[PDB]
Amino acid sequence: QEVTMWGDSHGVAPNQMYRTLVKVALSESLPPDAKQIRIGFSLPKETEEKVTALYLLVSDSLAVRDLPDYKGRVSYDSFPISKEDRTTALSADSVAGRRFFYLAADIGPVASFSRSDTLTARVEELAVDGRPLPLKELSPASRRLYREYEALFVPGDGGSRNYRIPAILKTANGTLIAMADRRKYNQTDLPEDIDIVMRRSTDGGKSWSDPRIIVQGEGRNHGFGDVALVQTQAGKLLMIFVGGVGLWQSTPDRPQRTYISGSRDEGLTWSPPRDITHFIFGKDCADPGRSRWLASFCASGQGLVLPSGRIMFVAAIRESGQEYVLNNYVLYSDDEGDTWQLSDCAYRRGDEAKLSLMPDGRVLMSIRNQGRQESRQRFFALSSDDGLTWERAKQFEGIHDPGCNGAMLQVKRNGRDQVLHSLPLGPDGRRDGAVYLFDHTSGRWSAPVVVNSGSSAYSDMTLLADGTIGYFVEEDDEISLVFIRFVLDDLFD
Repeated sequence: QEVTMWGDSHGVAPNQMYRTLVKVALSESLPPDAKQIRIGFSLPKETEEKVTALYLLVSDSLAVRDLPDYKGRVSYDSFPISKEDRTTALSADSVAGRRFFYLAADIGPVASFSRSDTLTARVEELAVDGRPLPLKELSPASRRLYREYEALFVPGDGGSRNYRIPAILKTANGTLIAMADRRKYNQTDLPEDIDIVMRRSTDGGKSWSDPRIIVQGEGRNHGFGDVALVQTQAGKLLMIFVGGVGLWQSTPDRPQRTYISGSRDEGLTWSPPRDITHFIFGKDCADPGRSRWLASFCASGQGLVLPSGRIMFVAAIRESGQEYVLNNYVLYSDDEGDTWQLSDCAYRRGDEAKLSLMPDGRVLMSIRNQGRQESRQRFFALSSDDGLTWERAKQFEGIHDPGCNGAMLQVKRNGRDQVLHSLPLGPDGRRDGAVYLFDHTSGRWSAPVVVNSGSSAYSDMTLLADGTIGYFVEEDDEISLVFIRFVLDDLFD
């Protein structure tokens, strides 16, 4: 008969409906004897000022996310509470046997987004027909305010059971593109059957078009996934991705293929996917050496296009079936994607890697730590010849990498050139999605700022025209892909 309670700590943004603060589970349905349940709660003034309504939601389901993220797949009723009240009651007939209660809020048009702008509440008492029940609180409510916050892809959306692997892109004309693996039958990578799905925003991420499958998986071993995005200097949009068998099943004979595809309408429509595997490795490769390499995949998220017009993604390549090790090579095209060449090797025993342009013209590479190497730090390398050759750059090291994809952006912050980097924080696990600033001139990383507490995995980031950040992250155990827009000045000091 004890009651179990969870405070929510997902992000929120202005003008959002039915945001869970606290959720409550009865161990069983109320007794058929019962007439009434009354819930008492607390909520600070600073939260009350930022909401416009409270509600009890009652559901037959206990969900992880805000109930509207499930788009009708979770049924609930709503019982409004005046914002100033601190108690509420429902009849047993209203509850209709259901066990799960959500104290929720509508968020107002708020205009302050510091780190002290967090919403909270606490369920203090739950009483049936006058009699208090024992309560167990497992977690506190702490929801940070951002300018935008929206789960773009949620398990169950469009019939797909799972979503993974975020990529985001802002075009020169301000269009945002968000893509993902539609992992329709289970959570597992290639060789599973996987589609690539996208959404599009033309209002800076306030609203998003409906999900649209743009690369159809035609069954097991004919899935596509692991999308990375650029816009070329001549304005074309380019996606690169992989298809077919799993990475460690790939051979120079039956390869996991890399494909590209372009769009000239800000990502509405996409050229049919052109297989460029022959340029990289396998039985169709020119080079005889690479012709017996096994596997290649570019890191999901974004590539990098240089002032010169050079288009780059870092591939992680399996050179030998002897071992299960990847080496990084920059994959590049100086002729708008017509042809592709590989750089020199940039990293041995590497993984998913990202590029950014240093203010002085150097190319910085950020390499995922696979196999908990060294001090379990993120690896970095520098190129002084536009990504052809590389040297390790231990001067950039100083942030933990639990073994996860992440992203970086070159920003200027108070007249100083800095690198923003996203990775999960919490030691030795995919939790607490964090960003850090690296000051080039001082050579120091900031303390981490946790953007999204809790389970957190892959992240991509784009710099929006106003110098604010579009952060696209994997939240929760069962992953949702969540777009967050924040302002560096709100997060850092």
